[PDB]
Amino acid sequence: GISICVATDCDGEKVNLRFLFDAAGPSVSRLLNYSTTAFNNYFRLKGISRAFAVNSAVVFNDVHCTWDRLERTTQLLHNSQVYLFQPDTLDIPAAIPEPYEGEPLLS
Amino acid sequence: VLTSPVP
Ligand code: NA
Ligand code: NA
Repeated sequence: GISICVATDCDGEKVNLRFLFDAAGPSVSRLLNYSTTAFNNYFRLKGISRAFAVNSAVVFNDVHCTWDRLERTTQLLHNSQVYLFQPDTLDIPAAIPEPYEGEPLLS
Repeated sequence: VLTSPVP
């Protein structure tokens, strides 16, 4: 099983979700669709009326300690941390917390 | 551990 974490900004606080995939893994587009569904449901749970959407994605690179643009599925290694930027959002750097399980939010 | 990135 491959574990990918995906984080984003929610009204100034960082929210982190973990997704578990088969040993093969996700493709970037699939990971983005799952993330969009999960964070829209999260926003609804928290009482936020605006929709969640991704306009840019990055993935943390362990070897260089930098955030790389997320473009290819080969970038999605085990225990990867993804960050999703949103439109119409003031994104101030803050600590990314331990993840919740993302699967209950997939509906 | 990780701080979120800036665009
Ligand atoms: Na990585
Ligand atoms: Na943005």
